[PDB]
Amino acid sequence: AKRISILSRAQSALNSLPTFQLILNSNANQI
Amino acid sequence: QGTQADDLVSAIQQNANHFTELFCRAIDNNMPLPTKEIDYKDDVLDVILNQRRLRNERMLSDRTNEIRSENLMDTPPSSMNDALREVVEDE
Repeated sequence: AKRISILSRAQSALNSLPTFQLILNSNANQI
Repeated sequence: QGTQADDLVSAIQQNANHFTELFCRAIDNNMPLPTKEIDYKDDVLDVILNQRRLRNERMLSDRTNEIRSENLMDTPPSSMNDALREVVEDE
């Protein structure tokens, strides 16, 4: 996302990017 | 000629330690290419710095090639070249 965000605001015409959150879902067996 | 230029002499006289590095950076910005080709009679420091410079260009080329091969947005060629240059430079 660091290299996605840099290429975006300089093309579709400071900013700090936090650590992204992993949200992960599944359809496996339900305990 | 009438244009306005700051007193660089007095600023150097009062802050020579900072202006040493300022002048070194300004010199490094516009360095002429060596007309003479490097050979086996040059100093060890010269070949070490030449290898460091070549390694720098190879790192920049490899990172530019890798990011261009990823092709994130699949999409203004000058804007994308500039943004790719900045992302390779700070990565």
